Amino acid sequence: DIQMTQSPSSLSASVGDRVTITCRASQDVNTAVAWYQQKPGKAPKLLIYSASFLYSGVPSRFSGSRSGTDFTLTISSLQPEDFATYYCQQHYTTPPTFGQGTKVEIKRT
Amino acid sequence: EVQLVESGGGLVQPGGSLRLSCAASGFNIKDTYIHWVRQAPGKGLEWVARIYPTNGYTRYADSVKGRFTISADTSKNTAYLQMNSLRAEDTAVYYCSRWGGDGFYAMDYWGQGTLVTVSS
Repeated sequence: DIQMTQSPSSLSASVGDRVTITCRASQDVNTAVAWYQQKPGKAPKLLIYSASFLYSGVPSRFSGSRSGTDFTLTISSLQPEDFATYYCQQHYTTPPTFGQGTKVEIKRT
Repeated sequence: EVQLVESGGGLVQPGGSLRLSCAASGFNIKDTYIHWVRQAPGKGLEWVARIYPTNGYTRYADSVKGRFTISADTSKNTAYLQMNSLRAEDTAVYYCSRWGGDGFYAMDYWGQGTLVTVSS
């Protein structure tokens, strides 16, 4: 019951753009951070575990990194199917706790 | 065929009760930890309880402690969430998931979601 503070709340970008989501752990959580995506009405999907490992089958445009208490997700060239909400999670102790989310939307105009 | 299937949600009035189901398929419940994670309508994901089905170990979030019970039928390969004394605040889509295995404590598989509505 470490809090994960996720920046930003939302962002707008386009197909092809590079994007960076951030989570700050309120305490040291070591490398025990996972990143989930979720599309509306659907269940989360694991993307990254142990702060920087790709889960099977997830697109290589995704990567995680850590620096201290800070965990970052980059998507290097946004594809259509990447416009969804992203959550970080720490699972170092009980309760596992989640960042509040980042909806990644497309700039329309 | 590693999948979790949930069941049991509906409309229920305040101070009512509900038993949700997470039936495992492809692996076995006894081996892993099973989590229930909810998500209120506007909101993000919130962990509620956890159980290790071999030894019977459970942990609960403060919100739920004393109101809910998570249990496991290992023969049936199903976990359960018994939610009694339902407040309007517990309206959410409930998700069970698992920890993959050893040294892999990321929730790698999740069920579809079952919605529990609580109002008059």
